[PDB]
Amino acid sequence: MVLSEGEWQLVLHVWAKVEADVAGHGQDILIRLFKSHPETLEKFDRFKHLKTEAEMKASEDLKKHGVTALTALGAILKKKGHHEAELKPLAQSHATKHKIPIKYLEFISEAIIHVLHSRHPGNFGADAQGAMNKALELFRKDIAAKYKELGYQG
Ligand code: HEM
Repeated sequence: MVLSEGEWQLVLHVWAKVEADVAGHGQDILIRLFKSHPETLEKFDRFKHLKTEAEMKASEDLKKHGVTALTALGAILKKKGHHEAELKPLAQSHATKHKIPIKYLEFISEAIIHVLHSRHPGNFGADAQGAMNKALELFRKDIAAKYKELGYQG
């Protein structure tokens, strides 16, 4: 798929807001993910033991990782589709070392879209949400093709 420049602008306009507080957005997103789809939490051996949302909130490690994850996503979105180099090391660790099914990357995409909608309603109307969704579908499609080249999905 190919996003137009107008779609990329909408995606990079709300991302610039996210970057004013990367650690807070990373927290919100991972928690949303773990509350919604608790099975995803089992993939994290470092966090697995967290029992409540108050425990998740207070985990410094969880917050640091959310910054790591968002920063990597942010560097991929700023490429505007030319992200093959960035995608390689990420598809290799998630498919071979962590073992994250595509289905889970759909669950976090939903969590990202939920959180941006809540925090940024003015910069995340229907057209901007459709453009972010398009950018994440692209990301998933490219990641899934890489998984297949690496021997993991399908
Ligand atoms: C927006 C998509 C995602 C991005 C950009 C992302 C990015 C990253 C980055 C940059 C790291 C550290 C370096 C490495 O291990 O590759 C990481 C580690 C990890 N990721 Fe992701 N990830 C994504 C989705 C997920 C999902 C959906 C799951 C699981 C349900 C997952 C599970 C993990 C685990 C288990 C680690 C290791 C955590 C620790 O260090 O122990 N990731 N991810």
